[PDB]
Amino acid sequence: ASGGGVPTDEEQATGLEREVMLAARKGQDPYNILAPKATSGTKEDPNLVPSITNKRIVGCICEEDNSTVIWFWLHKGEAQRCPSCGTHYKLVPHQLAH
Amino acid sequence: MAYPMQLGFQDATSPIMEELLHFHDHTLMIVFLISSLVLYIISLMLTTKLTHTSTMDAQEVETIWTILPAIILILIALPSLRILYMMDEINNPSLTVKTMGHQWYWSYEYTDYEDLSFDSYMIPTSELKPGELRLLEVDNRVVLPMEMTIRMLVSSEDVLHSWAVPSLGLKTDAIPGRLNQTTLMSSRPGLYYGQCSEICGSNHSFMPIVLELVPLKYFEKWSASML
Amino acid sequence: FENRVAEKQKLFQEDNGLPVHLKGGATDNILYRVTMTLCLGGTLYSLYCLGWASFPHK
Amino acid sequence: ITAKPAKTPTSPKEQAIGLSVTFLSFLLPAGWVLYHLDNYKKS
Amino acid sequence: HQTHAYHMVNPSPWPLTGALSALLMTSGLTMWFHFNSMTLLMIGLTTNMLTMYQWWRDVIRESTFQGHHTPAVQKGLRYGMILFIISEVLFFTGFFWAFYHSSLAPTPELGGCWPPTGIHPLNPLEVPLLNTSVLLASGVSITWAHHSLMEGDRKHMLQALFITITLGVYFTLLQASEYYEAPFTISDGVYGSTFFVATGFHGLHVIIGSTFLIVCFFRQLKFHFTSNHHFGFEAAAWYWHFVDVVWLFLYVSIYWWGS
Amino acid sequence: HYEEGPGKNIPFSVENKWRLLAMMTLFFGSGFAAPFFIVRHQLLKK
Amino acid sequence: KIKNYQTAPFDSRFPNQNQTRNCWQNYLDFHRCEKAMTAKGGDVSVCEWYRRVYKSLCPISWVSTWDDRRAEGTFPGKI
Amino acid sequence: ASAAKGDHGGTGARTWRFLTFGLALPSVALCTLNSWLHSGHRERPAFIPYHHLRIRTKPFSWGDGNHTFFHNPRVNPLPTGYEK
Amino acid sequence: MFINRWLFSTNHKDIGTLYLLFGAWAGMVGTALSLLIRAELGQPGTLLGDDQIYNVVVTAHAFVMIFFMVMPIMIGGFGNWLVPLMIGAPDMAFPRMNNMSFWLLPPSFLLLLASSMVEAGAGTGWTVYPPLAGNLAHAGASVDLTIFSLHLAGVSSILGAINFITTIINMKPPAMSQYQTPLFVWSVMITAVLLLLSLPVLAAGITMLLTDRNLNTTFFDPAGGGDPILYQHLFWFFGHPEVYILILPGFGMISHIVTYYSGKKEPFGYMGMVWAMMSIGFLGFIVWAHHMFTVGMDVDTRAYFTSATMIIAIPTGVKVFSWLATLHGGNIKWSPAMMWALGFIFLFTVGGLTGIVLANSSLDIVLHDTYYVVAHFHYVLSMGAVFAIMGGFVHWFPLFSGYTLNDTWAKIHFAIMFVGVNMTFFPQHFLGLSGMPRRYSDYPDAYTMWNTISSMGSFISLTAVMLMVFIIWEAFASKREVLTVDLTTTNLEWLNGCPPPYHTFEEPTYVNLK
Ligand SMILES: CCCCCCCCCCCCCCCCCC(=O)OCC(COC(=O)CCCCCCCCCCCCCCCCC)OC(=O)CCCCCCCCCCCCCCCCC
Ligand code: HEA
Ligand code: HEA
Ligand SMILES: CCCCC/C=C\C/C=C/C/C=C/C/C=C\CCCC(=O)O[C@H](COC(=O)CCCCCCCCCCCCCCCCC)COP(=O)(O)OCCN
Ligand SMILES: CCCCC/C=C/C/C=C/CCCCCCCC(=O)O[C@H](COC(=O)CCCCCCCCCCCCCCC)COP(=O)(O)OCC[N+](C)(C)C
Ligand SMILES: CCCCCC/C=C\CCCCCCCCCC(=O)O[C@H](COC(=O)CCCCCCCCCCCCCCC)COP(=O)(O)OC[C@@H](O)CO
Ligand SMILES: CCCCCC/C=C\CCCCCCCCCC(=O)O[C@H](COC(=O)CCCCCCCCCCCCCCC)COP(=O)(O)OC[C@@H](O)CO
Ligand SMILES: CCCCCC/C=C\CCCCCCCCCC(=O)O[C@H](COC(=O)CCCCCCCCCCCCCCC)COP(=O)(O)OC[C@@H](O)CO
Ligand SMILES: CCCCCCCCCCO[C@H]1O[C@H](CO)[C@@H](O[C@H]2O[C@H](CO)[C@@H](O)[C@H](O)[C@@H]2O)[C@H](O)[C@H]1O
Ligand SMILES: CCCCCCCCCCO[C@H]1O[C@H](CO)[C@@H](O[C@H]2O[C@H](CO)[C@@H](O)[C@H](O)[C@@H]2O)[C@H](O)[C@H]1O
Ligand SMILES: CCCCCCCCCCO[C@H]1O[C@H](CO)[C@@H](O[C@H]2O[C@H](CO)[C@@H](O)[C@H](O)[C@@H]2O)[C@H](O)[C@H]1O
Ligand SMILES: CCCCCCCCCCO[C@H]1O[C@H](CO)[C@@H](O[C@H]2O[C@H](CO)[C@@H](O)[C@H](O)[C@@H]2O)[C@H](O)[C@H]1O
Ligand SMILES: C[C@H](CCC(=O)O)[C@H]1CC[C@H]2[C@@H]3[C@H](O)C[C@@H]4C[C@H](O)CC[C@]4(C)[C@H]3C[C@H](O)[C@]12C
Ligand SMILES: C[C@H](CCC(=O)O)[C@H]1CC[C@H]2[C@@H]3[C@H](O)C[C@@H]4C[C@H](O)CC[C@]4(C)[C@H]3C[C@H](O)[C@]12C
Ligand code: CUA
Ligand SMILES: [Cu+2]
Ligand SMILES: [Mg+2]
Ligand code: NA
Ligand SMILES: [O-]
Ligand SMILES: [Zn+2]
Repeated sequence: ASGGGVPTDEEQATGLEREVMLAARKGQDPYNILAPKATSGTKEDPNLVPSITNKRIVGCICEEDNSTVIWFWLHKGEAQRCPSCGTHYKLVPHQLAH
Repeated sequence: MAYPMQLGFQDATSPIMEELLHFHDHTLMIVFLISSLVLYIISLMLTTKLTHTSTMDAQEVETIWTILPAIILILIALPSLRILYMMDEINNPSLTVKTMGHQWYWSYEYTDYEDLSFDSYMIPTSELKPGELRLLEVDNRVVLPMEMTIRMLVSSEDVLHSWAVPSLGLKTDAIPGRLNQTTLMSSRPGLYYGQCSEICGSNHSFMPIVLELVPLKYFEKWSASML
Repeated sequence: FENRVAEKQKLFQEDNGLPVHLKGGATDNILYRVTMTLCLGGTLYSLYCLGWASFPHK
Repeated sequence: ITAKPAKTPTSPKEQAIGLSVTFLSFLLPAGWVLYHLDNYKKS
Repeated sequence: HQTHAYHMVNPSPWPLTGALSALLMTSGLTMWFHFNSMTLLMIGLTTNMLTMYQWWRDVIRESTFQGHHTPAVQKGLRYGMILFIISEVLFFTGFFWAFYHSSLAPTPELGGCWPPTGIHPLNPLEVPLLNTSVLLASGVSITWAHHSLMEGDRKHMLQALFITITLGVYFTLLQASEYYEAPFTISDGVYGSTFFVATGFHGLHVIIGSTFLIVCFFRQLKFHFTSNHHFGFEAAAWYWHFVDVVWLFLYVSIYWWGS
Repeated sequence: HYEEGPGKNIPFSVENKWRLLAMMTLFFGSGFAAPFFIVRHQLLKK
Repeated sequence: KIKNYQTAPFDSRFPNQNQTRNCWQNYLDFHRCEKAMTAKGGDVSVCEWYRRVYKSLCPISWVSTWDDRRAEGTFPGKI
Repeated sequence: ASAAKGDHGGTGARTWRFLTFGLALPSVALCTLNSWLHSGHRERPAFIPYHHLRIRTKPFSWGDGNHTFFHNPRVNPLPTGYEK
Repeated sequence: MFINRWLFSTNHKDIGTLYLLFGAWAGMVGTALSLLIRAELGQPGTLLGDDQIYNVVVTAHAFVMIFFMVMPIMIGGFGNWLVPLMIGAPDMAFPRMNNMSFWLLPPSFLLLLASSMVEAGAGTGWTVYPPLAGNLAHAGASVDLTIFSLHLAGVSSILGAINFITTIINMKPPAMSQYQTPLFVWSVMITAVLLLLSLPVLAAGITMLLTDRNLNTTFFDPAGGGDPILYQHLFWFFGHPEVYILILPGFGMISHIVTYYSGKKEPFGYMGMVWAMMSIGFLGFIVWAHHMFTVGMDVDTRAYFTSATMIIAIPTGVKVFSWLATLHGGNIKWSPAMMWALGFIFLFTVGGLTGIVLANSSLDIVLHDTYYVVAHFHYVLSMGAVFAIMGGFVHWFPLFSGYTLNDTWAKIHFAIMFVGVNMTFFPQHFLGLSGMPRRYSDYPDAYTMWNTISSMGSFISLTAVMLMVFIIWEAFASKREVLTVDLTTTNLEWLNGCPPPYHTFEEPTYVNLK
């Protein structure tokens, strides 16, 4: 037998390391470790951008392998289109209190 | 030696050094070109109002930009490597002088036949005879017979020096415990000057070389007059 | 021995706004201030050394 | 690059000072070492 | 509030105390070499150990207690420790080079031959063989420890780690006896020079090595490490294997082919 | 939290431009003065 | 051969600008060839060739120093 | 290789323990048997004042400054010969 | 707070600022040392005294401009400022370690300044070659203090490289591949691998020199079987890689500036510029013996190094021809910083060829240890690496500060500096052809005119350096606040306002996988 005596992450993980381990298991990425998956990016089906504030900077790789990310500020409001390819993006405020 | 306002190389006293001048002349033809094509094309791009800020395609122009310079570079190397192997070559030398570098003078050994050895210091500005070249003149010259293949072995009994005679196309480092071989061929007689080409301390500036080339028969006497 | 990793965790997450290197109480400060004394102390010394070694002697 | 106006505009006269002071801060001490050079050697 | 998974580090005094520790240690050695005094050097050395202690204390505080080492932070720690081992590698390379320059072309001054005239090399089948055996054992022992830890056998991980460190201590004592018995010194030109400086720097790397495992052994005592988050023991293992392969290269290069 | 914005993110003060000129005078000037006073001291020994 | 000796020829064994071993090997080849020729009751004037070479290429001080060490018993090369 | 045993895909911590106690430490015992015999004060070398050994370009920063750090009077001559 | 903000920092920006300040101060000392040099050569005869005191000044000039000016600004200043903002990272992998890399640099300098005030200083050259650098010619603490400067200065660099590489590799947006990071970002990553791999071998070499001076080793002493040349190899094994370190980030900035001020949305041939520097990096490691062509090494070797040294021209060409294509159909905005970049492109290409000359073992026979060499590497360093620095500095000064400079003044600065370095160095081509050696306080009568002229140039370059201290003041004096910046859509650094907040990317950028 082992005896054990080695604690496990489930038991001894605390702080942010825990919050990631617990969030990951429920299928959520609150701390932005995975890359979001893209939509059609039309006005009807825009790219939803979860934020903790009234703006967040989006980067747009307009086509695969493109050397240049298009960056701009995204605001609460109507959807916004990339000034390169006209792909649509929409801000989705929430929070992380309790 | 070097004269006022001089732009380019000392005049070739040995054929190797000649070979360099013409090779150097080749390499500068191309330098003068690439520098003008780059200065020209720069000005071309800046002297139009017409514009094109949308994405541009590489592959096909980046081909010219590599295959040309690779040819331009074989063209330079092909002769550079000829002249480098030409400096080695199975030559047949008739005289073997060893030079030693000291803080801060040069000693000479001609030891083929006899045990002839002597030092070679600089003439202090205060003691030059009117006509004598400041920082260049030595009390005892390196008399060598002209128009013959000579083997010079270089080493130092202290710090690093460099044994250096521009006009003949010679420079070899003095490395303590190391006997470095070069070969010396004057096409002409006369006086042929050089300086220490490694930083050796307080008087690096002030430890020059002067060859005196003369006939074989004016040499053998000079040899015998020094023992 | 027995696991006391959970006590030391609560001590270090406590919102007292002490930076990590003082969050252990009393000792950390005595180790901090003792450390900084010798560094700035031996720095001053080492200048005087440089300073002495610059001039000729005897 | 668009900027505001200056909050504390540095008039010519003020510029002329800063230029005067800055040139002297380099020039003056260098001068005093280079002028007393002869004196340092007689030792 | 942050929504990235990285570490924002509190303002630390220790970079300053370390930097200062260096000015003390280097003006200190200079003060020992030239004015033949160790005042400054002991001041430097002490500040350094106090800086090293406190710094890595806070790293554990930050990881074990505050849980700041998220899967990201911990994957930057690997990239870090590995680029470090590269830098140690290129340093040791510099010494092998010094060796291979001097043995492969001996000078008139030595006899024109390797080994030099007057040098009585150690037999590589004697204590050096026994040194080589101890280390390779301790890569069998630490690899046990890792598997014990991963399987959650606290006990067999302490036994495995204890065997590793005791071998390390046993390598060190063996090595310091072999320095003493050596019929040649660091002064015995370029044989002694290569031999001491290179087998020497390696030796301090084993003491660094055993120090870092002893930390691991006390930290495991206090239950710091899980089945799955034990980077401080990975860093130590890798470093230990590096310290072993370097030895192997020394043994084959300096002891055997240069005997 | 530390001060944000223009003239706040430096370890000197730009609040008054004539103290600032004195500060840049020393900083840059000291550094340029240094080699000269160092060459002096090397000649002033022997 | 030695009647027309000017200086040392090219040695196909030493083709490179570094000739430290040339001076070295021809000095061994004398002092071994000489220990050889006085330990069998022969003529030393066979060993002359290597004496000339080693002197044509070897610096004075280097011979100076190896001589003082053959005498002092501190010459590291086997003879 | 000059080595042959046979894969034991059976458990981790157990196999590397097997290997530790079975192979690794036995090596260190054999290797010790083989040194605790072959290691013994072998005859010390006759002194020759060879100029490429016992370098002193600058005194050491300790002792009388003519003794190395792990200097052993029995086997380690000085520049001027052995110590009594 | 102040002690917590500036002494104790873990802010990638606040640390960049510390370096820009250190490297600015270093430059002041570097300049003085360079003026002294040309005081001594500006007329025949002797001014200070013998080659000794002269070469302590020459040597010091080299270590300060290289180790305390160009690497500290370029890598630690612009690295620590721009790198994290170009990849939307909140700071550096190892921010505590980042600060020790800074504070290790005052010490490092002070051991250098100590060396020049102890005994007769270490006039050895920046190569520090035994046996001159050894304990018989340079007996004393000087050369030991110089070896210790470099130890600390190499620990700063190697720790700082571990930080960048771990930052650029690990801390991008997940969606972002390496192939969508800016050129600067790439330049710094590559420049950190060169540091990481070369500085350890530099350290190893200067360690054997300490133990030859102090512990009676004979690594470089023929008395104990050693070889002075061994040292030349280990040092130059570092020393070629050291110079592609000093230009690579200049490539970076130059790719940035020429792009932003041509109004283009990316530079021409992105992946071309990636292949180029990864090549220049790689071939920069296999060329070190081109510094040793008069040491007396086998002909077959000398011809490899000739040929290998020249291959570097192809990938460097690609970069010259790219920048030039990045201008092609640009909307050229004639800023100071464009002027700095343009000058780079032509005076780098001058210096770059003058070193293809040097590649030929043949010529280097005659050109070795002449001013021709000094001329080559003052066109690539004084008229490249410093042009990148002034270019960048001019373009990004408002991001760090939040204020504008006076653009007229800043072209007046460019104007005078151009005339000064070209008059300083263009004559040094002629001197070394006429065979004037390096590292001489005094010269044969013949060489006077060019040496007069060369030094006049060095007095124009001083007016430049003094003007730039008064131009930095004006801007802070005046406090004109940046309002709006162009081309932000392709230049993420400018997106958080001039200057950006203590904490940037507190909430990371959104980049999605298509
Ligand atoms: C203010 C700074 C000072 C400038 C110096 C000017 C000099 C003025 C003095 C009197 C001047 C008389 C001659 C003018 C030519 C001067 C330089 C030249 O071409 O000299 C040729 C050679 C040396 O060759 C010789 O062997 C000289 C032979 C000359 C024969 C011509 C006929 C006789 C007239 C010349 C008298 C000497 C003849 C006797 C000698 C016979 C053989 C030696 O020099 C070299 O190798 C120099 C290496 C530099 C390479 C850099 C690449 C180019 C950068 C810029 C390119 C684009 C332009 C934009 C340009 C913009 C960027 C700069
Ligand atoms: C930033 C600094 C820097 C840079 C970028 C360079 C770039 C180069 N250097 Fe130089 N160098 C130094 C700094 C630098 N160097 C220093 C400090 C020393 C001396 C150390 C000392 O001794 O004190 C030195 C010394 C030095 C020597 C030794 C000389 C001697 O001691 O006698 C040699 C020999 O090969 C050399 C070669 C090169 C080459 C081939 C390049 C290449 O990288 C240049 C390539 C670029 C171009 C050629 C222009 C762009 C290309 C094109 C436009 C393509 C078309 C070209 C052709 C068809 C040929 N350098
Ligand atoms: C980066 C390296 C660098 C730089 C910039 C310089 C700049 C200059 N150098 Fe130097 N030099 C060397 C590195 C450098 N040099 C090296 C490595 C050697 C060989 C050393 C040896 O032989 O051992 C050498 C040798 C050397 C010699 C030969 C010594 C000899 O053989 O006797 C001479 C002679 O005139 C000389 C002159 C100058 C001059 C006039 C400048 C001027 O062009 C400089 C003008 C002033 C500046 C360019 C100041 C810039 C300051 C800033 C940009 C800071 C501001 C920034 C901020 C506020 C952010 N140099
Ligand atoms: C079992 C191994 C024991 C480990 C060593 C323990 C204590 C002292 C050494 C500390 C570790 C550092 C080693 C590096 C320096 C030199 C190699 C030392 C190897 C050694 O220990 O050398 C001994 C001599 O030591 C001597 O001189 C005295 C040596 C003391 C001088 C200190 C060295 C100072 C220089 C350090 C340079 C710092 C470089 C760091 C670079 C940082 C990264 C770039 C050898 O014994 P010996 O009597 O000559 O001959 C045997 C005769 N029976
Ligand atoms: C060593 C020195 C050697 C120098 C090298 C010289 C190169 C020779 C090239 C010459 C051709 C000039 C091309 C550059 C001008 C821009 C061309 C352009 O604007 O072309 C567009 C490029 O955009 C697209 O497709 C996208 C693809 C872009 C393709 C065009 C750009 C290629 C060239 C750019 C490189 C400039 C470098 C110059 C400075 C070094 C394409 O538009 P269309 O298909 O509708 O055109 C149709 C026009 N017809 C009917 C008259 C043919
Ligand atoms: C021969 C030796 C003598 C020296 C030669 C002169 C040197 C240089 C002086 C350059 C004069 C200014 C240059 C013209 C434009 C740039 C700077 C300027 O004049 O300052 C403007 C102030 O405006 C305004 O007139 C508002 C009022 C303030 C005016 C500012 C300038 C007045 C003083 C200039 C003269 C200085 C004298 C120096 C003598 C040592 C602001 O800049 P803008 O023009 O709005 O645009 C810049 C953009 O970045 C902003 O979006
Ligand atoms: C003259 C003086 C010579 C030197 C004498 C001795 C010096 C040093 C002793 C050896 C070094 C020991 C370092 C121990 C650091 C302990 C902290 C630690 O190990 O920290 C770990 C991170 O690793 C990390 O930063 C990585 C830590 C890596 C440390 C690097 C060690 C090598 C550096 C030594 C310096 C070499 C100098 C060169 C020699 C000439 C923390 O993460 P975990 O452990 O996974 O925690 C997770 C769980 O707790 C909860 O789930
Ligand atoms: C003779 C005298 C000459 C002078 C020599 C002495 C010089 C310096 C001595 C001071 C060094 C001791 C102080 C401890 C430093 C530990 C740094 C460290 O270990 O840093 C870690 C990362 O480095 C990693 O793993 C990867 C990197 C680990 C390297 C460990 C430190 C190296 C120090 C020696 C460098 C020698 C160079 C070797 C090559 C020649 C952690 O990064 P931090 O930002 O700290 O925190 C981030 C938090 O997320 C952690 O929870
Ligand atoms: C608060 C933190 C900062 C603390 C700084 C204050 C320390 C002041 C200490 C005074 O210095 C002493 O240092 C050495 C003590 O060992 C002596 O060296 C001596 O050591 C050798 C013997 O070990 C002798 O041979 C030499 O003569 C040499 O002078 C030295 O005489 C003595 O002045
Ligand atoms: C290369 C870097 C710098 C180059 C350009 C420097 C030009 C120097 C600027 C003036 O600096 C000097 O000016 C005076 C000389 O003109 C010196 O006065 C000296 O001479 C006066 C009279 O000759 C005395 O009365 C003074 O006290 C003093 O001794 C003064 O002390 C010194 O600062
Ligand atoms: C040169 C120095 C001498 C020491 C050498 C150190 C070699 C490095 C080995 C690291 O361990 C890895 O490889 C083992 C061997 O392939 C695996 O063992 C075991 O792991 C499996 C499951 O964990 C078991 O099923 C198997 O029996 C297997 O032996 C183990 O998993 C894996 O971590
Ligand atoms: C990179 C890391 C740097 C590592 C630094 C290592 C420091 C080394 C310690 C120096 O040791 C000293 O110890 C004693 C002073 O405390 C003295 O010993 C004396 O006592 C010995 C007895 O052990 C005798 O052999 C001699 O008489 C000797 O002088 C002597 O001054 C010196 O040996
Ligand atoms: C395949 C690779 C990367 C492009 C991409 O994957 O996006 C590209 C980019 C840079 C290219 C190289 C450079 O453009 C330089 C050379 C250009 C020549 O026309 C072909 C070979 C040449 C050596 C190129 C080979 C290949 O086409 C490279 C290496
Ligand atoms: C203290 C602890 C018992 C309590 C626990 O399991 O935490 C035990 C577990 C394993 C033990 C160690 C291991 O058994 C390995 C060593 C065995 C030696 O015979 C005694 C010391 C030795 C170093 C032990 C010390 C101590 O008794 C340890 C560390
Ligand atoms: Cu002898 Cu320079
Ligand atoms: Cu190079
Ligand atoms: Mg040289
Ligand atoms: Na002069
Ligand atoms: O170079
Ligand atoms: Zn888009």
